[PDB]
Amino acid sequence: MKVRPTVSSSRRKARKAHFSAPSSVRRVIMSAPLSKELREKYNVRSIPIRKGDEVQIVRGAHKDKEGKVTSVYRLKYVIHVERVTREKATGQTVPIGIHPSNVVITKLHLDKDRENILARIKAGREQVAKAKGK
Amino acid sequence: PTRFSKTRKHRGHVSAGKGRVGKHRKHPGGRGMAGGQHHHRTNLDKYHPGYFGKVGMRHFHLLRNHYWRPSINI
Amino acid sequence: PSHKTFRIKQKLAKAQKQNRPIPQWIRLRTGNTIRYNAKRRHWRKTRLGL
Amino acid sequence: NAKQRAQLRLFYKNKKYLPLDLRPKLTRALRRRLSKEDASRVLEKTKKRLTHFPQRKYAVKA
Amino acid sequence: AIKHNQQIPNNHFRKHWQRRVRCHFDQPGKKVTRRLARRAKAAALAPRPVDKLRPIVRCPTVKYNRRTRLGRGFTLEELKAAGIPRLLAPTIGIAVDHRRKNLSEESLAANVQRLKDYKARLILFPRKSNKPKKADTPKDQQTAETTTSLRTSFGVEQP
Amino acid sequence: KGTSSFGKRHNKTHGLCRRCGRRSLHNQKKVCASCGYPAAKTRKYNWSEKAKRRKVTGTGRMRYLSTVPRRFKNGFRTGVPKGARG
RNA sequence: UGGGCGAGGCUCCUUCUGAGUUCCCUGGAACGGGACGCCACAGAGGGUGAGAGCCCCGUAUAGUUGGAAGCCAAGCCUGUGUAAAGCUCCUUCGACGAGUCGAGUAGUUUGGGAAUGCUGCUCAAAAUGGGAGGUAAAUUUCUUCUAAAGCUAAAUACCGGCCAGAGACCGAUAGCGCACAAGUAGAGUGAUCGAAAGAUGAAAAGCACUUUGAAAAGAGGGUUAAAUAGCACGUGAAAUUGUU
RNA sequence: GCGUGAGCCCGGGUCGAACGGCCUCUAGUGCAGAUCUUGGUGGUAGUAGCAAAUACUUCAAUGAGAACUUGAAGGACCGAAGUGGGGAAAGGUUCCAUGUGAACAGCGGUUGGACAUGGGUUAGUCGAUCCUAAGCCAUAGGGAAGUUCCGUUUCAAAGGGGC
RNA sequence: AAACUUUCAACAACGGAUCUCUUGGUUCUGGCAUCGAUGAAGAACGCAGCGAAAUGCGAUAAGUAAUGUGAAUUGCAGAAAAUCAUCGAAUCUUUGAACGCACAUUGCGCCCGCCGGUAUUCCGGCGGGCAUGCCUGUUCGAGCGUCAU
Ligand SMILES: [Mg+2]
Ligand SMILES: [Mg+2]
Ligand SMILES: [Mg+2]
Ligand SMILES: [Mg+2]
Ligand SMILES: [Mg+2]
Ligand SMILES: [Mg+2]
Ligand SMILES: [Mg+2]
Ligand SMILES: [Mg+2]
Ligand SMILES: [Mg+2]
Ligand SMILES: [Mg+2]
Ligand SMILES: [Mg+2]
Ligand SMILES: [Mg+2]
Ligand SMILES: [Mg+2]
Ligand SMILES: [Mg+2]
Ligand SMILES: [Mg+2]
Ligand SMILES: [Mg+2]
Ligand SMILES: [Mg+2]
Ligand SMILES: [Mg+2]
Ligand SMILES: [Mg+2]
Ligand SMILES: [Mg+2]
Ligand SMILES: [Mg+2]
Ligand SMILES: [Mg+2]
Ligand SMILES: [Mg+2]
Ligand SMILES: [Mg+2]
Ligand SMILES: [Mg+2]
Ligand SMILES: [Mg+2]
Ligand SMILES: [Mg+2]
Ligand SMILES: [Mg+2]
Ligand SMILES: [Mg+2]
Ligand SMILES: [Mg+2]
Ligand SMILES: [Mg+2]
Ligand SMILES: [Mg+2]
Ligand SMILES: [Mg+2]
Ligand SMILES: [Mg+2]
Ligand SMILES: [Mg+2]
Ligand SMILES: [Mg+2]
Ligand SMILES: [Mg+2]
Ligand SMILES: [Mg+2]
Ligand SMILES: [Mg+2]
Ligand SMILES: [Mg+2]
Ligand SMILES: [Mg+2]
Ligand SMILES: [Mg+2]
Ligand SMILES: [Mg+2]
Ligand SMILES: [Mg+2]
Ligand SMILES: [Mg+2]
Ligand SMILES: [Mg+2]
Ligand SMILES: [Mg+2]
Ligand SMILES: [Mg+2]
Ligand SMILES: [Mg+2]
Ligand SMILES: [Mg+2]
Ligand SMILES: [Mg+2]
Ligand SMILES: [Mg+2]
Ligand SMILES: [Mg+2]
Ligand SMILES: [Mg+2]
Ligand SMILES: [Mg+2]
Ligand SMILES: [Mg+2]
Ligand SMILES: [Mg+2]
Ligand SMILES: [Mg+2]
Ligand SMILES: [Mg+2]
Ligand SMILES: [Mg+2]
Ligand SMILES: [Mg+2]
Ligand SMILES: [Mg+2]
Ligand SMILES: [Mg+2]
Ligand SMILES: [Mg+2]
Ligand SMILES: [Mg+2]
Ligand SMILES: [Mg+2]
Ligand SMILES: [Mg+2]
Ligand SMILES: [Mg+2]
Ligand SMILES: [Mg+2]
Ligand SMILES: [Mg+2]
Ligand SMILES: [Mg+2]
Ligand SMILES: [Mg+2]
Ligand SMILES: [Mg+2]
Ligand SMILES: [Mg+2]
Ligand SMILES: [Mg+2]
Ligand SMILES: [Mg+2]
Ligand SMILES: [Mg+2]
Ligand SMILES: [Mg+2]
Repeated sequence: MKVRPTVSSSRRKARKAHFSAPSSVRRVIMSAPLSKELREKYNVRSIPIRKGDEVQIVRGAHKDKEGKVTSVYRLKYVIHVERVTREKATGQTVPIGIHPSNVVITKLHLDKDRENILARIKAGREQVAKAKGK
Repeated sequence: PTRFSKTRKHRGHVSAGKGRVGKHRKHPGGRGMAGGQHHHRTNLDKYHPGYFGKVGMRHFHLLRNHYWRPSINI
Repeated sequence: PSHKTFRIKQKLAKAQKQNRPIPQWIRLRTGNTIRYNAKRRHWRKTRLGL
Repeated sequence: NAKQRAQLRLFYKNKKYLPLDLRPKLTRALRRRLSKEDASRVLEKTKKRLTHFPQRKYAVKA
Repeated sequence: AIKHNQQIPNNHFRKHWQRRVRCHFDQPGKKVTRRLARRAKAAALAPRPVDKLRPIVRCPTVKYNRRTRLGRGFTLEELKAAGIPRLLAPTIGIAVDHRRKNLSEESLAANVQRLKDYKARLILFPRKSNKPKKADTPKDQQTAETTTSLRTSFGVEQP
Repeated sequence: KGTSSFGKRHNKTHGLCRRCGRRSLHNQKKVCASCGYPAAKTRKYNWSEKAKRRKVTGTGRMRYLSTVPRRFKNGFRTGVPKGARG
């Protein structure tokens, strides 16, 4: 249950914020879990998804399909996975939009920025665990 | 509560208990105490004898605290 | 008339430039709801007030 | 423009009057209200009794 | 139009009363705001009580003649008899009323005794800690159980 | 009167106002029927709440007034973030 | 009696946050059902292909990473009585607001009644004087203040402005006129007047191709869980109409 | 199927995401009327009608389709106070070229002032601009609680020529 | 007997009710005090690779600087972030209380300075200025209003 006066449990406000969030907020909204191996390696549970990540689909009709994230369409709150596609009437191939929360990240695109992120998350989680274990 | 009122029982009955001949018009007889010395004189004389007129003298700027003396019996 | 002021000529220019159908690629955008130009004006239908 | 304005601010440093575009734009009312020192000025009569009888720090035991 | 045995109606709603209706849906919120303001001002007056010392006063009329209550402030005569300087009284939590007079020795003596008890219970911190003066509490009796509500600790004992 | 008289309608009582832009500037009186130009004060009446709200503040761009709340929130500060190029 | 520090605390910005996507069935898709687990100072809310605490954002808690320095502040360090300031007593003195008060009259206003305030005109003061003391007047007392100059937080009004949180409210003829390129389209010379109008599907996957037709389209065929969901799109009543 | 009844329940079809029973609480709670409001739809009814301005015809081309497109020929009208050639007000792109499904042109339409895509307005000499008219608005002043009214040379210290 | 009319039923039409939904209203509560001659509110006209409108912006024009985040935007094209957040530096057309005089005119002037045309005088280009009421001060003045030599 919410307590803080700054937090609001209004369904209307929550939906408005979600569906009119700017691109930077949509980045955080479109987070995906890490695989078990990456989670053990980095002590990080979830991260915002990025183009060039390798993911495995764990929900929907395309379960168990793996591939590289080729586009993160924030405007449509979906991602595009390599070879996870569909055919139009003309036979032309179009990507299928997958929500990032329906996939798991099996391999991460890592550059100092993507990593300062992981170090911050790991340090925060470790500190919180230590403080709770005091 | 509205569900206990007689208007709910009057639904389906034209004139809502106000009659067909007399029709619940706006203000027959006048507003408030109109016609006290006239068409309403019969009521104002049967009840409230002494409604009209002056009796007694005036006290400008009466301060009620001057007359404070509550009484108790033995 | 042939005699025009610059202000009147400029406003006629603006009306002429606004008198057009909507671009076709607009209707292909995600979340689009514009079907047609709803503010279209014709010289025989609606008189512009100068 | 930024370089020119920085140079102009350096030039007009420690000068009594500087151009309006270089003057700070807070608000009309903010620019018109009394300065801090003028608003805090007090009479000598007030200052004497403020010196000799200020609000004290005190406690009252139960 | 009266129709039966009714009390004669005199409801003053012949103006546009709906234009000036004052509801009070903000009563609990206003109470919360008042409590917050009280807490803030008590914190600001950190060791001091949140109010000023008031004198005992007899209500004016022949009604309420029998009851006493709190007044506005102590008179100059009361302060002089208690030995508290006029300019020093309002700076140590004592309310001063320059326009009230002591027409009776009873009220004068009661208020003087009240002031003397307050002065006996007063703890006066020095203006500068490193050089206390002779009129300040000398740092040893400066620790005691204090009161922050003079309206309760110095109320009307028997109105 | 009627149809035949409507054919003589080829003049203009009102032209475009420079202040409000409406075609309400009386060409002979040279006074705007909407905004009251050229009077200094904008014409506004309390018996037309609709007319008041059609041109009250907020119905236009608010080129300058929309930036005031942010400057107030930050305290009408000046200068640059400690550590800024330039 | 002047100056300067000031631990420490409260602020502010910023980093960070627990737990299943385990097995079986239905389904296009589990977020449904069944089984077995976990977290909970978090089972508020929202999204995700159907009712998700553990898929994601957030949610609880005081903390913490780094930073700016806004406030308060225990206590310290240090000037100094020429000057200035308070108190205790006192013979004496003791300035105090003028076309103002007040009076008459007129108008208005008030609960204010032989006149409550205000204003116009006329008269026009005094020095224990003056005002008031809710019945007009003369006389004699008493009580209470001290007008005709001025400043001043708070408790009070207000949802107009900017933010925020809510509801036994309304649910597209309702709720603001406006859930939409709405004070818009449009009307009027003008002041002004002023609408209608939300919903395919999880995803356009928005029907390739063949055939008939001048074309619009039709018939096959295709997509979809579904096309009698085909942009005249959720459901699809009645009035009214066609065929059987 | 139940109930005297308002109604309640079930079977079948359609459909696609929420909903109901019981006891209390609550109300913007029950429609045939109000020349009721908004919206939709009928009979009338393929009906009234589409009849002022003298009028059309032949061949050919185009086209799916031609009385009202075009070419040629014929027959006619307006008959210089024109159905002619140019302007003022007013309109604003209707002007020109190309193309054209639907809608509009109360019949049709291959045509169009329609729709779509592109073009088009060249000034020392023509106008505005300059002048003053009826008149309007300032100023100095004077009214008005004031929005503002009078005032236009008036009870004003109101300017331009040279070395 | 058909047709026609009517009644009943199935299917198909017409129409948009019903159900369910809701980035919207409405009402209450809490916090805050910040427009403008340093040119506001409002109006006009423009600005995108492909836009008419809405939104945003002002010839630095669907925006520039700066800070933070950290890889998009997306209808197509393109390229090597962003239609991102924040926002303290700037730009900010014609107007508008609107200010050289006007304005139903993109009208007509004057002053200073620079650059050209033979140029203090005319023409052209560029930049900066020229409203009113009032206050303080400055300077130049008027008056037998008045004072001494
Ligand atoms: Mg009956
Ligand atoms: Mg009746
Ligand atoms: Mg009768
Ligand atoms: Mg009756
Ligand atoms: Mg009324
Ligand atoms: Mg005429
Ligand atoms: Mg003017
Ligand atoms: Mg506008
Ligand atoms: Mg979490
Ligand atoms: Mg299955
Ligand atoms: Mg859901
Ligand atoms: Mg399950
Ligand atoms: Mg959930
Ligand atoms: Mg006085
Ligand atoms: Mg008087
Ligand atoms: Mg009097
Ligand atoms: Mg009088
Ligand atoms: Mg009178
Ligand atoms: Mg009056
Ligand atoms: Mg009176
Ligand atoms: Mg008396
Ligand atoms: Mg007294
Ligand atoms: Mg005064
Ligand atoms: Mg006073
Ligand atoms: Mg005052
Ligand atoms: Mg509505
Ligand atoms: Mg509707
Ligand atoms: Mg409406
Ligand atoms: Mg119009
Ligand atoms: Mg619909
Ligand atoms: Mg099928
Ligand atoms: Mg169906
Ligand atoms: Mg369907
Ligand atoms: Mg349907
Ligand atoms: Mg039917
Ligand atoms: Mg559904
Ligand atoms: Mg009702
Ligand atoms: Mg009905
Ligand atoms: Mg009835
Ligand atoms: Mg109707
Ligand atoms: Mg009809
Ligand atoms: Mg016929
Ligand atoms: Mg006829
Ligand atoms: Mg005929
Ligand atoms: Mg004919
Ligand atoms: Mg042919
Ligand atoms: Mg013909
Ligand atoms: Mg003839
Ligand atoms: Mg002839
Ligand atoms: Mg002639
Ligand atoms: Mg011609
Ligand atoms: Mg002609
Ligand atoms: Mg004309
Ligand atoms: Mg043509
Ligand atoms: Mg053609
Ligand atoms: Mg036709
Ligand atoms: Mg046709
Ligand atoms: Mg055609
Ligand atoms: Mg053809
Ligand atoms: Mg056209
Ligand atoms: Mg000429
Ligand atoms: Mg000219
Ligand atoms: Mg002239
Ligand atoms: Mg005038
Ligand atoms: Mg004057
Ligand atoms: Mg029957
Ligand atoms: Mg239909
Ligand atoms: Mg509904
Ligand atoms: Mg500007
Ligand atoms: Mg100027
Ligand atoms: Mg100026
Ligand atoms: Mg002219
Ligand atoms: Mg010249
Ligand atoms: Mg030269
Ligand atoms: Mg020049
Ligand atoms: Mg210039
Ligand atoms: Mg000077
Ligand atoms: Mg002189």
